[PDB]
Amino acid sequence: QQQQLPAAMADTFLEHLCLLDIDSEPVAARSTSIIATIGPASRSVERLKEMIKAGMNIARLNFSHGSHEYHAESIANVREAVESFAGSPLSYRPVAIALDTKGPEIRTGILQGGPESEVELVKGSQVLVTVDPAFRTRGNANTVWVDYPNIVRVVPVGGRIYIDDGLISLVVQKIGPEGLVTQVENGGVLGSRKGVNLPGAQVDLPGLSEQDVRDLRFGVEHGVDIVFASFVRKASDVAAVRAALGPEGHGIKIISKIENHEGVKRFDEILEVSDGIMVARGDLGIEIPAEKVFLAQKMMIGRCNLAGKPVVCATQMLESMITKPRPTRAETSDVANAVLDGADCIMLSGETAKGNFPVEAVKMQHAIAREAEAAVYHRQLFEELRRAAPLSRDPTEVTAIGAVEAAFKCCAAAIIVLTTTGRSAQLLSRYRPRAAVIAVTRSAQAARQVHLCRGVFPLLYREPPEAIWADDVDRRVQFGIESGKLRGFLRVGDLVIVVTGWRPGSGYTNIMRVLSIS
Amino acid sequence: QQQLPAAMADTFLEHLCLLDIDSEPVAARSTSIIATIGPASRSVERLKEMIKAGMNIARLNFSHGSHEYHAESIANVREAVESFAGSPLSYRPVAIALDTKGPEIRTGIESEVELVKGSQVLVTVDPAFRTRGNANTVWVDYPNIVRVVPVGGRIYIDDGLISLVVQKIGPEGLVTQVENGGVLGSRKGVNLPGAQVDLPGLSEQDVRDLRFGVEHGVDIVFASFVRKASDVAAVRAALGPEGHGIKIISKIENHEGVKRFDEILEVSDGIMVARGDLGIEIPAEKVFLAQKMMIGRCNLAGKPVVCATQMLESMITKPRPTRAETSDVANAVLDGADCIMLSGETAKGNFPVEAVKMQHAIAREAEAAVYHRQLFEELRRAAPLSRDPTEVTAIGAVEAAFKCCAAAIIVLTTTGRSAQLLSRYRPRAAVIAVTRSAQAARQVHLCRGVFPLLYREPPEAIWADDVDRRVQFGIESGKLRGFLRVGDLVIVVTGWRPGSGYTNIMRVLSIS
Amino acid sequence: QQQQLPAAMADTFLEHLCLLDIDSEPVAARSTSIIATIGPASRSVERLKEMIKAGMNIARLNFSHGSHEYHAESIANVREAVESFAGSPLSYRPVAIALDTKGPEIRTGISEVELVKGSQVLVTNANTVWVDYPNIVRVVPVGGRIYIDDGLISLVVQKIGPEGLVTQVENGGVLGSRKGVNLPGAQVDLPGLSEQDVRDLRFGVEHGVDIVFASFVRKASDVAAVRAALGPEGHGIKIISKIENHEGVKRFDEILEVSDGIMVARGDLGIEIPAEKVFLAQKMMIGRCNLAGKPVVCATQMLESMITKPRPTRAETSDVANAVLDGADCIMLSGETAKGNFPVEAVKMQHAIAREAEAAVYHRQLFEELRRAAPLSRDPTEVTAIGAVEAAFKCCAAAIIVLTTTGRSAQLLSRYRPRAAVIAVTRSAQAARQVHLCRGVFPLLYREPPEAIWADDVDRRVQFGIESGKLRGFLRVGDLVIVVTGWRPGSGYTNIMRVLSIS
Amino acid sequence: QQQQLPAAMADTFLEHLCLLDIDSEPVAARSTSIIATIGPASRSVERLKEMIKAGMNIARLNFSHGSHEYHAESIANVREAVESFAGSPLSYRPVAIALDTKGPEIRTGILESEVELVKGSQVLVTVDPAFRTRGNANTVWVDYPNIVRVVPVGGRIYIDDGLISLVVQKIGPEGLVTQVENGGVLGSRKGVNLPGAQVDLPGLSEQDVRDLRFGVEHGVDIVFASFVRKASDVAAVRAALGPEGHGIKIISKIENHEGVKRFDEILEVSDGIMVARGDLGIEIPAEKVFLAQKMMIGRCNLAGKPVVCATQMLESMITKPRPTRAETSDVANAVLDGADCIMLSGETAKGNFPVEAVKMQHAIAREAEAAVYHRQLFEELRRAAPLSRDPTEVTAIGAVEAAFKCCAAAIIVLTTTGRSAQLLSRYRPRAAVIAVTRSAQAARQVHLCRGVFPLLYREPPEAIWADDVDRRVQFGIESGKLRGFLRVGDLVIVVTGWRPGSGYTNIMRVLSIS
Ligand SMILES: [K+]
Repeated sequence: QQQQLPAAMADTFLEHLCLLDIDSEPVAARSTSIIATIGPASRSVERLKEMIKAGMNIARLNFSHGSHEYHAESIANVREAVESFAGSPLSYRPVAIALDTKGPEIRTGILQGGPESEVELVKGSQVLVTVDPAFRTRGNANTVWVDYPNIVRVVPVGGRIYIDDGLISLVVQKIGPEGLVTQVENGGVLGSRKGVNLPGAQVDLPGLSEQDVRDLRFGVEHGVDIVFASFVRKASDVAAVRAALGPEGHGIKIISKIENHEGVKRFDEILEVSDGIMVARGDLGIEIPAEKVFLAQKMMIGRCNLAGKPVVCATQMLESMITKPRPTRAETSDVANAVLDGADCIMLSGETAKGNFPVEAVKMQHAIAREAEAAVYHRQLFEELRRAAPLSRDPTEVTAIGAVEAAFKCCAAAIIVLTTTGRSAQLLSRYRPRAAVIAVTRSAQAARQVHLCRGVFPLLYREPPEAIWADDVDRRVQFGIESGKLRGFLRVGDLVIVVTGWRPGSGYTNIMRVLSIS
Repeated sequence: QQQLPAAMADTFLEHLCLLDIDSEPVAARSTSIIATIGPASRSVERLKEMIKAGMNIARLNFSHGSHEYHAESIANVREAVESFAGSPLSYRPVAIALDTKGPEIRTGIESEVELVKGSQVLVTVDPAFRTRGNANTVWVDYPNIVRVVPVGGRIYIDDGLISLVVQKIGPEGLVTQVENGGVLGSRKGVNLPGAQVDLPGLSEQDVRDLRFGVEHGVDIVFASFVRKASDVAAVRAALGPEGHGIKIISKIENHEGVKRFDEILEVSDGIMVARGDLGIEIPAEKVFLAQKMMIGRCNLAGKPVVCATQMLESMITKPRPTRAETSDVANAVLDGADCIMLSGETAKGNFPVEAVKMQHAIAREAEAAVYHRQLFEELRRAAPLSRDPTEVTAIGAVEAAFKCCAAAIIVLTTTGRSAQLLSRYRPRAAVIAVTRSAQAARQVHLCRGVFPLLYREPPEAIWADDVDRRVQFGIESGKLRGFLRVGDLVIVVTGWRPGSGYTNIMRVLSIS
Repeated sequence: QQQQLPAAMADTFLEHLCLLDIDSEPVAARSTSIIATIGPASRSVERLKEMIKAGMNIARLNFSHGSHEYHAESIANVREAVESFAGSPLSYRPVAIALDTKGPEIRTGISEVELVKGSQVLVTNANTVWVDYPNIVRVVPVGGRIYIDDGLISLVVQKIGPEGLVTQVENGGVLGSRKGVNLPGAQVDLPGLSEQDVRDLRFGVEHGVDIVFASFVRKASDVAAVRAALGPEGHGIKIISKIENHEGVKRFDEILEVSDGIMVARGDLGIEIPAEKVFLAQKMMIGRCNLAGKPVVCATQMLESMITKPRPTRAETSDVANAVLDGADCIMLSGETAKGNFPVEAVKMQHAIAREAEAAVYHRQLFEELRRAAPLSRDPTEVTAIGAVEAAFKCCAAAIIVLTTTGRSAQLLSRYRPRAAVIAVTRSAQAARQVHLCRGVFPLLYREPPEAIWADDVDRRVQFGIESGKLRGFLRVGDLVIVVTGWRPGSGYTNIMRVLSIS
Repeated sequence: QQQQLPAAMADTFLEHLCLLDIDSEPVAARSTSIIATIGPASRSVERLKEMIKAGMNIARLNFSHGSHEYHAESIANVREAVESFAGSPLSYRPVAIALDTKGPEIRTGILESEVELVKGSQVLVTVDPAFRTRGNANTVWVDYPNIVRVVPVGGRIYIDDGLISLVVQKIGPEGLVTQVENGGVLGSRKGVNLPGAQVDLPGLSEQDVRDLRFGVEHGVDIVFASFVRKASDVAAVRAALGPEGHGIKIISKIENHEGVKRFDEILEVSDGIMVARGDLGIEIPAEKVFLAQKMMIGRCNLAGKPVVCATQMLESMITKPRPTRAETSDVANAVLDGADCIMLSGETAKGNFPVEAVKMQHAIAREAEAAVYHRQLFEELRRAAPLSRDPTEVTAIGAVEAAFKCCAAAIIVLTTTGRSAQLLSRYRPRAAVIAVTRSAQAARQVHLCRGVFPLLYREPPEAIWADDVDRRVQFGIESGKLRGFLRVGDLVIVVTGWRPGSGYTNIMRVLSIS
C-alpha cells in the first residue's frame, strides 16, 4: 500500500526495516515544520512568497546580525508575503516569526583592509589574542583581536581557543599585559568578525546581555511569536529571558538552544521551564567532540518526545546547497534521520539566509520529511508513548489519547481539534498520530505558534461568532473539513476524528466524535 | 488495591510475582454467573437470595421437566426479579436462558444393578426389551446405535463412568465386553465417542421447546451438541422470525464441534464450552486445551464465551469447595470467559446461594489479576481496521478509560451492540449500559464487564434532554451501587441521532 | 503436527491460545514431577511398583500419622520396589523419599459425632472437643474462630475462657477422630519445632530420606531450626518449606532465600486465608520461585474426587493443567494415593494431564522473560547453562545431557525452562533422587567405577546418557543433543557445551 | 558509566534514547570496518601506513579510472604497508584489497579543457562518432548510441554526478536537442545517468572481464560489482572470475531502481551488498535513498550477510579538516542502521585529509556502536532467524547468548574459511569476535563482518592436534591482551570444533583469562 503501510504493519522493527519501499508514495501533509533563516537571499517579499509556497512555516530572525530597523523591515516583508495569501481563507498558511538571540557570542575583529581580506594563521605560528581597542582593526597572521575583554582572565595557560566554526585552533602559552600568546594548533584562513569558542573556559559573560534585553523588547513590541534563546545553560537563564519579555510578552514561546556541555548535562531543568528545545549542532559540535553530537541529539529529542515538548534540530542540514542545487547523500540522510528521531522542526541557516538556492533548500527539506514521516515505526512509537505518559485526570489529555487511538483504528485522515491557545492540539501531537492534526483557532498567534508541534496544521478562522455557541462550534469544524479537502488532506469517504469542548473558553476540551466525510 | 502493581508490570513473570493476597478488589464483578434452576432453586424466596448473591442468568435445563414445569420456573424467576423493580436505581435485570435437550441417548429401566468388569454385555434396541434391562443386557432408546459403533469401539454410560467394548455386530444386538464396570441406575446418558451419529441436529421435541421459549420470551438459547453451522440454522429456523432477537449460544460438546469451531462461532452469537459431555467425548486431559483455545478465539471475535460444568461440584454436598474447584473458577476467568456456570450446585445441591456467593468472590479476585497490559495491546493489535463509527468510538473510549482509570464507561444502547463493542476490548472500568429495551438489558449479561440499567421513563420532549437524563440515570445508579463516587471520572458514549447504529461520541466527565 | 508447535511459534499470547490443538500429541517425557503420599492404599510393594511405572517420582511420608516403625516399613517397601528395577541400569528410575513433618499440628481426640449449629461446645462428645495443643486456651481470645476438619467446622469462643474455651458452633457438621484444627487471625505461641519433629527429622537422617517437607514455615528461623535439628549428618537433605498460613505468604521472600524450595500447601492455606485468594498465593509463589530458579510444589486436592471415583471432575483436570502452566516443578497426590480406591489411576491421570500441559506452555515469551530477569553472572556453570538452553531452542534438540555431582549443573539448565529434556548423569544416588524437584531433569544413576583417564570416564557417562535416552524414548537416531560437561573433576567446574548428532 | 550500558539495559527504545550520555566513553574496540578508496592522496606507502594505523581495514581499487599497471602499483604499495607491520604477529592487522569494477558506465566525450553550460542554454546530445571529439557549450557526445531512442521528449539526462541536468526539448536526426536545467563546468569524459530509461548495456563488458582476471592473478580478496541489476549479473562476475577465483567474495553494488526491486534474488546469490548511494541518488529521487539504505541494511542483517554503506559520508573533508554536522550524523546513523562497513571515496582517494577522514569514521563508529539498542536487536535477530540443524550455527547462537550473560570481553573462534566467525557476527554480539585463522585470505575477508577481528596465525602445525588447537586459542588470548580487547580476570567464550578441517565447529567453552 501507500504511506509505507506494510512497514507499519510489521511484527518487529527489523521486519519493518525490510518492508520499506521506495515505490510507496506518502501523504501530501508534511508534518515536520521547516524553519528558514531570513537574510540577504530570503529577504524580498517575492522570494518569501515562493518560500511560503515551498513549505516554510517559521521565519527565523538571527539577531546576531542586523540592526533593529533591518529586522523590522524583514518582519514587514514576511508579514506582507504571508498576508498575500489571506484572500483565499481555505488555503491561508500562518507563518510564525522567531527571534534568535545573539547571546554570549565572542567574535574576532576586522583585518588589514577590512572588506574581503584574508589572513592565513600558519600552523606552529605564534599569534597574540588582544583585547586592546587600538588593535581592534589590526588583524594579521600573528595578531587576533576579540570583543571579549575578560578573555585574558578566563582562558588559562594550556587552554584552547577556536576560531571560525572551530576550524582554527590556538593554545595559550603565556599571559601578559599585551594579551595571550598562543601557538597555532590548527591553521587555516581567517576572515573578519568570525565566531570564537572557548569550550571548558569559564566565560563570565551574562547569559542575557544589555543588547539582548533590547532585542527581546523589540520582539515584544513588533509581535514575534517565538524566542530562540541562545547558549542556555541553566534554568535561571530561561527565567531571565522570561523577565526580559515581561508581562506584555507572556504569550511568547521560549525555545532554549542547547549549545554546550553544561546545557546538555543540565538538560532536564532547562526543559522543565522552557516551551521547547533547539539542538544547536553548530556551537555544540565545537563545544563537545563532533562524534558525540548525534548522542546529544538523540537524547534530547527522546526526552522532548517523552515530555511532549517541541524539539528543533538545526544547523548544516543541507549545507552544500549554499553553493550547489542538489544536496549530498549525507545531507538528505541527516534530514531523514532527524525526522525519524522524532524532531518536531528542522532548520535551515545559511541555506536560506545567503545561499544561491534558498527555495530549493526548503523544497528539499519538504520532500525528505514526507518520506521519512511515512517510515516511522508508529506501532512501537505509540505503544511506548502510551506507557511512558503518566496517568492523568485532565479531560484534555484523556480525550486526546482516546482520539489518537481512535484515529489509528480507522486510519483516519485527520483529527480536527478546536483550540484557543493550541494546547489541545499539542496534546494530540505528543502521541504522534499518523493522521494530520488540523487545529482550528481564532488566535492568530496560536495558529502561528502551533507550527512548533509536529503534525499540527493551523487554520485561522476569522468569521464572527454566531448567535448560538453550538452553531459556532459546528461552523469551525466545517471550516476544518473544507479547508482539509481543499488542501488534499481529506477526501469524501474518509473518516475524521473531531475534538471539541463542552463550554467556551480554553481548558475544557472533553469531547471526541467520529465523522465520515460526505 | 485491585492488584495494580501486578497490572503495572513490564513482564508477565513480574506480574505474577507482584500479586498480593491483601489487595482487595475495588471493581465490581464483571464475569456473569449463570445458575441452573431446579428443586434447590425454584422458590421465589430462594431466587431472591440468589439474585442478591449475584446470579445474572437463570438456565432452564430442558433435558428434564414438562413444559408446565419450566413455565413455573419462568414465572417464579420473573416474580423474584420484579420484586426489586420498585427501586429502579438498583434493579438488576436477570436473563432467562433455555438449554435444549439435544440428541440425547439414554438407557432403559432408587433402583440399581452392577455390571461386572470383563462381563459380556448385549446392547439392543427392541421395544419390549425396554422394560427389563439386567446386568448383562442394556437397552438404549437409539436404534441406529447398532449401526454406528463398529468392532473395537466404545460405549459410555452414566457420565462416562461405565464403558463397553463392542466385539461383534450381532443379529439381535451388540456383543460387548465391559471395560469399566460400575453400578448403573435407570435411564442414564450414553456417549458414543468416535462414532458418526445420524440423529437429527434438531429433534421434533427440541422444536417444540424452542417454540415454547419464543412464546414465553426467553432471552437466550444454549443449543446442545452443535456440530456444524447448519445446526445453528435449524435452531434459528425453529425460533422463527418472531425469535430473531433471541441470542443463540452454541454448546461445543464433542470432537466435531471442536474441529468445526470457526464455522460454528461465525453463525452464532457465542459459545459454551460444555466440559461435561466434552470430557467424555475426548480424553479428559485434553479439555483444558479445548477450553483455552475456544475462549481465545471468542475473545478475538468479540463474542461471548461461557465456561460450564463441575466448576464447584463438591458444593452440591459440602459448604466449602475444594482447592481444585476454586482455582478452576479463577482460571476460567483468567482465560477470559465472559460467563461461568453452575448446574447441580444450584439445581439440586444443598448450598445453592453459597455456591453463587463463592463464584462471585472468586470472579472478583481473578478479574483484578488479569494482565490488562498485554491483553489490551494484543486485542487492539489483533483487531482489524474498522470504518464502523461505533467500533472506532469503542476503542477510543476504552483507551481513554485506561488513561484516567475511570470508574465507569456509561454507554447508551438500544440493541446492546455498543456495550458489546466496548466489552470486547476488556476495559478495567465497568461498562454501565443504559437502555430502554428490557430484553437487551438481560442479554448483555453475556458480555464481560457490562452492567445493564433498565431506564423506564418516557422520552423527554427534546431528544438531547432525553439523552442527558439517561446519562444522569447511569450516574445515579452507579453512585447508589458503589461503582461511582463524587470526584470520579467517567467516560460517556452516545450517538449523534436516535435509533441504533449511530454511536459515535465520547466525552470525559467528572462526577457531580 | 505434534507438541503444540504452532501454538509455541505464535507471535502473541492470544494467537498462542487460538492455535492450541486437542489433536496435537505431546512428547513421551513428562517434566513435572509427581509426588505421591504413602498410606494404606499405597504401601504394598506390588502397588508401589505399579505407581513407579505409572510415573511416581517422589514418595511422601506423612509423619502426621503413623509411628516410626510404620514409616520404616514404608521406606523398605519403597526401596524394594525401586531397587527391583536396578538390574536395568538404562531404565532404572530413581524415586526420592520425602519426609513431611508433623509440625505445629493441632488435632482433636477420639466413631463419629455431630455438632449442631448454635450449640455450646467446650474445647478442653457432642458438646466437648479435646485438642492436643495445651496453649490454645491462651492464644484464642473471645470472639476468635476455631476451625476443625479442613475448615468445615466453625466455632467462636464465648466470653468464658478459663478451664477450656467455651464456644458456639458457627458452622455445624460431622466430626471424626483426630481431625485438624486451624487458628487464623489470632497470634499464636506454639514452638517452631517439637520433640517429635526433632526425632522424626533424626529418624529421617538415620533412614536416608532425601527431602524434608517442613510444615507450617513462617520465618527463616524455622528453616534454620529444621536444618539445625537435622544435624551434622543432615546436610545434603533438601528442605522444602510448606507455606500454609497468612504469615508465611507475606514473609515469603525471606523464607525462599533460606530454603531449597517451596510447597504451596493449599489445604491449610485455604483455611488460613479466604479460599478465594489461594490462587493468588499460588501464582505469586510459583512465579517468585521460577524467578529464583528454585523448585516449587503445588499440592492438595488436585484430584480429590478420585479417592472414590475412577474419573476426575472437570475442575480437577483443569487444576492440574493450570498448576503445570503456572510453572510448578512438582504436583502432589495426598488422599488420592494414600487412602483412596484408585491410587495408580490418579498417578496416571496426573502424568497424562502434565504432558498435555507442558506442551501448551508459551515457551517463547517464558524464555525471554526468564532471560531478562535472571541477572548477570560470572559463574561459568550459569553462563554455560543459558548458552545451552538457547542452543537447545534453535535446533529443537531432543535433550541436554549434563554431567553433575550435586545436581546443581542440572538445576541451572532447568531454571531456563528448556523444552528439551535435561538428562542428568550422576554417580550420587541421592542427587539423582533430589533432582526430581527440578522440572525437566531426568536423572540417570551411573554405576560404573572410574576409568583410568578422566577424559574417557567423561565420554562414557555421556554415552550412558545417550543409550538411556534412546531406550526410554527421549532420543532417537535423528535427534540433535547438547552435551554439558566440565574442564576438571569434582563439582563446580561446568563450562563446556557441545552440539552432537545422536547416531 | 561506560559503553552506554544504562541505555543498553533500558526496557523501551524511547527510554534507551533518553539515557544516552555524551560523557559515557566507548571501551569496546571498533566493530564497523572502514573501506578506503585508493587514489593520488593515498598511494604512497607512507600514507598507507598512517591509514592502516588510523583504522583502514579494506582498500578499494576503483577500476572506473586508471590502467592495470596503475592498479598493480596500488596493490603493491598497499601490501608493502600492511606487511610493514608483520614481524609483530600479535598486533599485525590484515588489510583486504577490493576491486570495484567499472560496469556499464556512460561517459561524455573528449572536449584539460573545460566548457561552461549556462542555465537554459540549448545543448545537443549526439552519438555521431565524428563528434566524439567536438564537444562544446551546446553539443555533448556520449559513448552510448541508443540514448537517442530511449530518452523520450521531456526526459532527463544527468551529467557530472547529477550536477548538470538536460531536459530533452526535441528528438531528431542529428541527435537529442536539449536545454540545461542546472549548469556547471563540464569536464571531458564525465558520467551520465538515464533515470527511468532502458539501458541494454551488458552487465559485464570485455574490459570488466579483463579487469576481473587481473584481480584474480593479483589475488584480490573482494569484488565490488557495479550496477548489478539481477542475479544473472552476479553469475557472470563469478564466471569471469574463473576457477582460480573460487574464494573471492562478491559484493553486489545496488545502484538503480531495478537492483532495488530485484534485491532479494541479488542477495541470495551474492556474498553481500553495497548501498551505492551516489548513482542510486541520481537514478531515484534523492529523498528516497535513505529508505533503500534502511531496507537493504535490514534485509542483509536478516540474511546474515555483510552490507556496505557508501559515498559522500564525509564529503566536505575532501577540502576541509572537519566534517559537517550532517556528515557525522550520517556515519553514526549508518552504523546504527546495522551496516557492516562504511566507505570513503574522494575523502581518501583525492582529498586533502585522507588520514583524518579515516580517523573521524573510526571515532564516530565507536560512539555509534555503543549506542545500539542491543536488547531489542538481539531478541529480534533470535526469533527472526530460522531453526537450524547445522551445529556451527547452533554453537554460534549459544556462544553469543553466553557472552551477553557474563558480559564477556571476547568470543575467540577458530576458523578456516571465516564462516564460523560470520555466523557469530550475524547475532551482533557486543563482545568482540576474535577470529584466529591460518588462512591469510580469510583473515582479510572477515573484515566484511561487523565485529570480527582477524588474527593471522603463522606457526607450523603441531603433531598432536589438541595442542595445536589450544595454542591457537592462546594466540588469540595473548593477541587480545596486547591489543586491549582482553584483561586478566575477564571471561571469554571460546568456539572450536571436534575435528580438523572446515565445517565441524561445535564446541563452546567459558574460561577465565589469566
Ligand atoms: K543567534
